[PDB]
Amino acid sequence: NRKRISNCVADYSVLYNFAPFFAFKCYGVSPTKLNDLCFTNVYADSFVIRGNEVSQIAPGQTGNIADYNYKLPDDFTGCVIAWNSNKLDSKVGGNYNYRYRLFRKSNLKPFERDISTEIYQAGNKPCNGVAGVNCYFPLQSYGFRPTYGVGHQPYRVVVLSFELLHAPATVCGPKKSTNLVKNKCVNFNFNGLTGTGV
Amino acid sequence: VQLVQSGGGLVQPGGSLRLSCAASGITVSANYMNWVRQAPGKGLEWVSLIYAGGSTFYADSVKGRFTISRHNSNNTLYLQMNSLRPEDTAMYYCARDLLEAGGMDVWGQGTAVTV
Amino acid sequence: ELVLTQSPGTLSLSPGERATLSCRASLSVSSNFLAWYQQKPGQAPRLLVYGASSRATDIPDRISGSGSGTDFTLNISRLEPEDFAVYYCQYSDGSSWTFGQGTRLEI
Repeated sequence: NRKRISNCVADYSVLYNFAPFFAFKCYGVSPTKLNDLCFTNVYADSFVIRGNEVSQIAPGQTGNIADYNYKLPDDFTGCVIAWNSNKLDSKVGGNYNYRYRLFRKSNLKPFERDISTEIYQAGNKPCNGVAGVNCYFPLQSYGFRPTYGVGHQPYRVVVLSFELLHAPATVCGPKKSTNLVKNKCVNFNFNGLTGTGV
Repeated sequence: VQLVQSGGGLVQPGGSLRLSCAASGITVSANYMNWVRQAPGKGLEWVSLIYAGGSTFYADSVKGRFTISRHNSNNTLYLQMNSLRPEDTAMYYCARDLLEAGGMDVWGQGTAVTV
Repeated sequence: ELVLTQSPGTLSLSPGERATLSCRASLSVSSNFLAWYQQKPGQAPRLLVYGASSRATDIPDRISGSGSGTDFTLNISRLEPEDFAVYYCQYSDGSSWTFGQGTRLEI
């Protein structure tokens, strides 16, 4: 799945209050200074992947799932989060919604999505019609079974992207609001006014 | 539907050997293909995967010594062994084992590695 | 990665009988990516099943092979003299690979 953020503010404190995430692979900017830096646009690629493929989903690693279905560019700073939602949805006969493509003719550039209906050809013959020998439609369904260990569980993965632009930024909100005591000689910075008094 | 391997022989450890994996009929150059070594008295064991794209999978023992490249004119694969070792005395298997069936394996050129 | 056990050391083949060859996987492993193949050393081997549901081609498919969890087996009802070769069961994840030393089929 792929998404983007409009003009508002995203605090990660409520995100950190949701659940202990499995990955926390925020290899870009430091997690402490996430609220200090903010951008014009945010891409939210929140999807689900198998448990054995959480290892190679990083930009530094590649595989059949990475190079053919969804790839992340290594020359790009990113922050990804993932949690285990295997008990959220489980089917005894197998999850038939988690089919994935086996093969596409050319390797996929990072950050593109492509769906089509064509037949992979495995010989010097056209595959316009239907065939089952040396001409295969690329189809692979996992069929998630609840009676399996950690390797084949659906780990839902949220990929968060960020980039600069010539526009003012949206999601950091430096708003600093205090308690405003009523009778004391205290300092204040009301809308940038450096002053003291009672 | 059938494959032939050409160029094998017997060379000393520490050299480079070239082998060609060429199949007829099946356009194997755009498939998930794999490389297997089979020692005498030892069962079949996975060694390398190479895709239609540029994704290299290697075993821990072979490391980066193994080299694979695909030709575009025919269904021909050029593969190179560099700095051979006495632990690599094995018969060669080249196949196009995919995730659907992984079928139609090959007899493979039979070689032996010794000093 | 995967640990596989295939028993026994030697078979007890006699044509015209029902035989049971079982191989056991590591941790409740699935079977839609499991592949059986015949193998006789010296030449090209033969494939048996893909996906553990529909068998591969070039076989009349009288062997009933299936299983779940760590328990996988195949029962062959009618034996033929062309079956004198060792059978392997494998599982593929794309990032991890496994193999198993099969059981020799003789008398």
